[PDB]
Amino acid sequence: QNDLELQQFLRESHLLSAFNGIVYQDDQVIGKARSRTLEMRLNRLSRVNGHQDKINKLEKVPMHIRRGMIDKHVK
Amino acid sequence: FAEESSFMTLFPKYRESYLKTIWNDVTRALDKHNIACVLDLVEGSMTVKTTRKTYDPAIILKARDLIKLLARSVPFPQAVKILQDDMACDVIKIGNFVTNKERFVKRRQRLVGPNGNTLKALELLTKCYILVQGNTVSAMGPFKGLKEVRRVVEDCMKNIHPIYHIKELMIKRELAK
Amino acid sequence: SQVFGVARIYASFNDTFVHVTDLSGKETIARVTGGMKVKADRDESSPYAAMLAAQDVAAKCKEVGITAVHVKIRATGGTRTKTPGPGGQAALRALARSGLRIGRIEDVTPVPSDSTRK
Amino acid sequence: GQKKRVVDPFTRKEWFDIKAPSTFENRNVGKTLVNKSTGLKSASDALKGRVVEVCLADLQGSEDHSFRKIKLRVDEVQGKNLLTNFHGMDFTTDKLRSMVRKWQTLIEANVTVKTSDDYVLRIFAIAFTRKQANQVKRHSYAQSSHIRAIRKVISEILTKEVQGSTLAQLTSKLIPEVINKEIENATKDIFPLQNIHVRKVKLLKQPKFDVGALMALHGEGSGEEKGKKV
RNA sequence: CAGAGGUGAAAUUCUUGGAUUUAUUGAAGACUAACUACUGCGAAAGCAUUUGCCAAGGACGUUUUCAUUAAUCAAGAACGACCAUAAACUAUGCCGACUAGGGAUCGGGUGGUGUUUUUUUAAUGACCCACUCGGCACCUUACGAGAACUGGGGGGAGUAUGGUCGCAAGGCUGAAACUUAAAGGAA
Repeated sequence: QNDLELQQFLRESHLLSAFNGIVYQDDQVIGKARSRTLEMRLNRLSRVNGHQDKINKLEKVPMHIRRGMIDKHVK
Repeated sequence: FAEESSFMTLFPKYRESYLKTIWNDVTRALDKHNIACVLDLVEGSMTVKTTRKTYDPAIILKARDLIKLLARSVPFPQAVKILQDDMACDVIKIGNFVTNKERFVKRRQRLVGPNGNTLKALELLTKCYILVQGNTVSAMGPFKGLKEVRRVVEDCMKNIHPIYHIKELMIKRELAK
Repeated sequence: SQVFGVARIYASFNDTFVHVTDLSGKETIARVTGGMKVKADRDESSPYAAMLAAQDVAAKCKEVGITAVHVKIRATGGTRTKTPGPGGQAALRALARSGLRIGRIEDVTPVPSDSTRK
Repeated sequence: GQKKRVVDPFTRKEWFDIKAPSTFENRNVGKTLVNKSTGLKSASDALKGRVVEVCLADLQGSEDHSFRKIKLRVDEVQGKNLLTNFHGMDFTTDKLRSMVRKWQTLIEANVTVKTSDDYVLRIFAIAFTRKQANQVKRHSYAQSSHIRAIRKVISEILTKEVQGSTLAQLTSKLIPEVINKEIENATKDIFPLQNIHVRKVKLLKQPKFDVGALMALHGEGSGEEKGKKV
């Protein structure tokens, strides 16, 4: 439970498989996997002490297209 | 050539609207190997037959595995990776390991993982495609990966957690390179 | 016109067995396994080893006078994997490529029917 | 240590061919090796225990018997021919794995019946619960009393089909799959039941030899052969 | 006839007194594969081959019978010298005295009137539809004070330390009372 590389690989197994033997360790991770992996790590670190109304800011999407995005995703 | 070979699986009823869609792709992907295949939609079956032009003797076995993968509800671009020599199936049996239903579903959900993380990390490490369905575990991949996932699943139905096997798989990759 | 043996290809992991017997199964004609052709002790199951074993199987079957084989392809079965190893399709392909006619491919691995696990 | 030197064991091998009983179509099924007929283990008694597993499609010319392998037991040797008799019947595993589907029940039965000879046979039966046409519920399960009643009539009418048959009559009865039609007609009063099959027939005990009965199953034959020319 | 296991590779092990593979047969101890389900039964732990016996149980049907015989639980009771063993490990949800529903399914019942069934041997099905009772669940809705195998310090994330308790540096070893051998280290 206190292994860091193992648990990071576990919860970033999904987007490594989405944006790929395979590589998982940093100093071998090429672009979009690297950007989203680093962003996921920074979110997970900053969600403890940062405020909940300030850590996860949504991208500003208009109403009638964000609701359609949500409806198609729920479908 | 050969004399005749004919295998057939039969699929559950809800799959027919998917199999009707993908069926022309199955005929392309098997007619490049000279294997006929019918999709019966009234008796609910899929048959594959060795035709008169089949010079590969063993490909009817992989066509059999392909149609029972389609019956066991893996999708088509996943399942046509069985027609190539380096890849095979395995159907692990997990029902006969533990007694009570609570411990069974908790060890099987442990095999899947939180958010699917354990299963996706296992697919990544073993280079396999794994389906935990019902009281069995389907898997497609190379044979070293199939050996690895079979020992992982059986020891997960026994009491040792699967992230120990995921850790030793990472250790063994970075120890084999 | 053909004389028929049977193939009895037992393709586990770690090894493959290409073992032609007669139509009964009582008399054997050239059992040669995979690990006796080329042994690094881990390439015994490999398609190259299964192709070598099936090729000199077909040599001795053409020597004795068998023109065709009924293929019985099994895995380790039992309370175990039930899937044929990488050598089964390779041994079948090498048996067909080395002159023998193939008939009646069937899958005779021992499904354990309520086994002895726990 | 020291192992052995080889001396080629196909110079002492003798080829026999296997004549099937005349309850079939084309009866030359193949050939068989045995060691050469020496004194102290003659070849004609090195044989006589061998069963061969042939395909009923190869024995009957068609291809709707592509499953359903059978066993023929070698009984009497004469003149480089192995005359066989029926020894059992079995499906291939792929046939009943191709038959089993979820959302139905398989009713399987078996009976140990002694025929009009003194062969005793364990004979099996499988049947799967159909759904009717216009049935909209996805299940079509039997209510397990329908299973007990179906299995009861399966046991009764197939132990009526045996005892009322010899081995040759039973074999000629189960080649064109007609005991399955008897089960279907006798059971459609209870449940629909798709694809009833017999699937497996095992010999348990066999009475005696009776060379006359075997040669009446095959055909006659007796030889006065050649004479030495000195 | 010369290897077979097994492994990421290996190895312990078996093997020309024939292992592994193949065929026939016997014996043993288990187990009941697929069918197998967000299905069933059981007070719970739990229960899957066939047939029979033994008692039991539930739901339904009932213009049968008794007539308040009832509900909840502290206490107590039932179930739960040889051969040596695993359990948890990511989870979830708002509760009750509470309104209506919806689809699917299991057991019973009533009605309809088509198809599979079928006939002067007994009775007995299967499916479709509506209604209804009772279950295992699931998806929703409306409305309520919902108060009055034992041992426990006090939030999370950090930062500093002239306090107290520890652990820790030196410096070629031999080699100090001896400026000392061999050998080793380092460069």
